[PDB]
Amino acid sequence: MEEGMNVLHDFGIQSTHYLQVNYQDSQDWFILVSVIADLRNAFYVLFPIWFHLQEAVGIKLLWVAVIGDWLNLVFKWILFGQRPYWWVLDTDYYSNTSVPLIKQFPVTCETGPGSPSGHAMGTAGVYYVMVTSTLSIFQGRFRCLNVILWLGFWAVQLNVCLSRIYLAAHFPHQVVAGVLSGIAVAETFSHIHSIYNASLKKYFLITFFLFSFAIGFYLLLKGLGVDLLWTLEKAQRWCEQPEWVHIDTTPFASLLKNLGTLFGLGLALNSSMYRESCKGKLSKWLPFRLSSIVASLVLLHVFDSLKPPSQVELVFYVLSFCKSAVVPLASVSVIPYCLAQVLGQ
Repeated sequence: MEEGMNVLHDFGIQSTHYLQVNYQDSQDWFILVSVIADLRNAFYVLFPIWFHLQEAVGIKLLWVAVIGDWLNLVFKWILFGQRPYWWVLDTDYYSNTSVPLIKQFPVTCETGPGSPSGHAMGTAGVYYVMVTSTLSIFQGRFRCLNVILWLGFWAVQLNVCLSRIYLAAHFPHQVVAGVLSGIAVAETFSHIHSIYNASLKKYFLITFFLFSFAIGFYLLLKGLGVDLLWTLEKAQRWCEQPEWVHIDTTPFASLLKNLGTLFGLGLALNSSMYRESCKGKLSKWLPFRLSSIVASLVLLHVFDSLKPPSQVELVFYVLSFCKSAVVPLASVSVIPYCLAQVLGQ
């Protein structure tokens, strides 16, 4: 079945070449789109705003994002996808025909497999959840409101797809599958209502099960002989400048971040500092929510500038877990309690 893969890869290369030639003055816009589409923004900006606006959209958003990350990371090891910047120079399709010209940017050279496309998936899921929740409100000129929101959602998705294709980092089918998978995950979590009134026991057990399954699957794959670092050899000789390749010594960097965010949300929701400020409080009015949002955003942006050391794997893992768990605590329990006490005078 190599012929189908070769045809898809050739179509991806042709699309990348066409975009890189006919659209020369769109580098900055595509770089901005690719850098905004990081999920750090989803966990640092979109969650504090929505949690203090509806108290239920934030939970669904965080759950969808974490599960999308988990699924992306798990399927990355087994899907065995390739990226356009090293396929064009390491193939045999163009053996009797001219090789198409592909240009690499400092954002192009990447070290991981590119099959699940963990940029369009998270954006698709998060923005689908946000749009569906927004249209859930204002239910009772609604037809005019539906189409504008859906056009905006699809415009964002198309821009993300074009940005990933332009930088020669993905093929169209990978990004399309990522978008569809994100939509499917969001719709699946649309039908679960037992994730709201859950104690700390459920959160701890779910986090433990996810961590154990990921570690066991990785060890099982490594034991059987399945290659897992097959891409480090390719993103070392086909990159035009060696300075553009940043080797990774922490393969479990993002799984622990996701588990930390989940456990931090679980701890923050089940606390005395929460049901005394955000719930059952006399001084609950819209300026209080706005002040909490502003303070949370500013303090989280300030706090983001702390980088744990990477010299020791255990220390790095523990500090990453702690720093990822701090955000929900500060955004839910600590800051609103302080504003309730200070502003309650």
